[PDB]
Amino acid sequence: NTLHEFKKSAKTTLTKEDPLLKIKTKKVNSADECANRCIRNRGFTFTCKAFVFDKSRKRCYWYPFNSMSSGVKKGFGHEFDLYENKDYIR
Repeated sequence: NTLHEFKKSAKTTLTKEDPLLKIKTKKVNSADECANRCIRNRGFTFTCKAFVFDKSRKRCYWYPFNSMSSGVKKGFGHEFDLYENKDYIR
C-alpha cells in the first residue's frame, strides 16, 4: 500500500476541547481509503494532518491537527487507530 506516509499509533484517539470544531467523519471500508483522502485533502476545507480509523464501526475521522498540536490530547480507545501524516511530524 502507501499508508506508509503516516505514523500509526494503535488504540489511540485525538481530542481537542472546542465547540466550534466539527470533525469530518464518514463510513469507509478500510484505513487505506481514509489515508488517501487525507494526503490528497480530497473534499476538505482544511489541511488533514491526521485521521482515526474506527475498526469497530468502519469509519474514520479526519483532523486539521495532530497529536503535537496545541490543545490536542491523545486518548485510549480499543477500536481506534490513530494515523498521523509524517509531513507534519517534527
